[PDB]
Amino acid sequence: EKETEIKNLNQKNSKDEQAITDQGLKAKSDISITKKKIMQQQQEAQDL
Amino acid sequence: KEETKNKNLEETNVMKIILETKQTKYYTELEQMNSKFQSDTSNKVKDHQF
Amino acid sequence: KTLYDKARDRFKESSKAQVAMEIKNEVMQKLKERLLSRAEIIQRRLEEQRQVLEQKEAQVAKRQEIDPKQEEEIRDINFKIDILEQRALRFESMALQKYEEMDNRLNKDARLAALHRK
Amino acid sequence: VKEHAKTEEEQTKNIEDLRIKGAKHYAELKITMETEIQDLEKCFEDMK
Amino acid sequence: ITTENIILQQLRQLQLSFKNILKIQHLQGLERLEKLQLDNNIIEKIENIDHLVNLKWLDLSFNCIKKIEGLDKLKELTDLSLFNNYIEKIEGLHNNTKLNVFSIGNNRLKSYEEITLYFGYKPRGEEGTNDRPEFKRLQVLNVSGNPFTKDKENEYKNHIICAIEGDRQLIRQDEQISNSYNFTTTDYYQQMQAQEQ
Amino acid sequence: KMQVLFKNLEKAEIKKMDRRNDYDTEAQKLEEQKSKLKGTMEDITSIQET
Repeated sequence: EKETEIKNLNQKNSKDEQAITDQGLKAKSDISITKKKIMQQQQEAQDL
Repeated sequence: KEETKNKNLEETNVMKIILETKQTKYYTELEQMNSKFQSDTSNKVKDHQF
Repeated sequence: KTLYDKARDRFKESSKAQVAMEIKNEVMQKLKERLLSRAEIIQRRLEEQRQVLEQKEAQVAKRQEIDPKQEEEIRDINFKIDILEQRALRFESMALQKYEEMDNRLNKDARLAALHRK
Repeated sequence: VKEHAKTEEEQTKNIEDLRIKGAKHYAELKITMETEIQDLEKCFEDMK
Repeated sequence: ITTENIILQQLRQLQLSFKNILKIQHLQGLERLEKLQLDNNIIEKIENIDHLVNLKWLDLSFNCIKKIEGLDKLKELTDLSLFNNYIEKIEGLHNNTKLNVFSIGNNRLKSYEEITLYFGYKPRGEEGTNDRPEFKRLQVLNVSGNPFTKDKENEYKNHIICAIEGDRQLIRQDEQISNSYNFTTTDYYQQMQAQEQ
Repeated sequence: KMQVLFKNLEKAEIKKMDRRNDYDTEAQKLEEQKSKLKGTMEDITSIQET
């Protein structure tokens, strides 16, 4: 029971750890809004 | 950190995009006339053996 | 706004239906995740205990002398396998129990009360 | 005081070797492709 | 604009590559030559340029040249190149200790220690009076293409750097050849500073 | 580990100066390209009068 609760809790530990880590890289969401404006400006420059 | 590596890797990418297509264009002629030879004289040589 | 002001104001402030379906489903899915994950943990432990038993029995067979210590460790591994299986069954039991319990508890929530309206 | 002093010093030093490595990467790949270009001629006149 | 009276003796930069020159002459009045370019030809001897002490950026490389000379009085030599030639020693440059930049590549050398001798570094077991570095400011150092430089690569880089361009620190990062020397480059800096003072 | 991974999200979301620096360079090139139209307009007008 000791080791089984340990395994359960540790698997929860890793699950939440990576479930948090993946979101942080999705700050590339704001980065991608910035790069959306990047592509808009790049398109507009060649227009003129 | 990423800013500094951005300039280095972007210079690398630009030089790549520019110069690599050079290597793409160069060689199209050498194979043409060589393969043309490899067929043309086959009959001459075969008669040269017969 | 001075730091003294900050401290004093901190002191003063210290002195001073459709959504419910989604909430229910979210709670049920997380509870099922927890209960299942524990179930596969117990199951995987069954497999690991069986693996240890198989290796120990193979070692005992290789050692023509049937080691009492090796057999004692083999029986320890067997008892571990059996107790892990018992916990796996019991855990399936109270895990379905927990799933039903949490669904029932979410169903009657006041903020989720709009659910029973349909 | 010392925290930020040595923080900025270390930050500048970090930017130093990063630029070293990246710039030499760029220059050496440029050299490689330049050699490719400079050797990508010939073999045609001799054969013909 | 080719000013008709471009003085025969107003020369600082000379470049006579691919003419296949063999000897140096008529340089009187060209002693003000600071940047000399005479590589990629049949030249084999360094002469009639030594009196051109103004020569800092000198290249006589990739030739039939076989020796380093005349630069003793061309101490002002800064960027010295004798690449792809038949030189087998760093000689006459003891009076070129001003040379920060040296290339002896694709020559017929056998060891790098000639350059490190210019830094107060000498091999163990040799009695020498050069306890003071010669190429104190020699940080540009290439020997690529030489017989030994093709021999078990990065050895000369490591030893020369520890006894002497971020490649220099990247090579000081070498652990074992670093142990092969004890007079570190920072110690070299402090010795230079104290000696200057 | 939960808090270590949680905190990384906020700074990444708030600060993206690497990509905004790429954006700044691209905007610099955009503005460099744009005014050439007005310059060519002026030259064209002068040449048209002549």
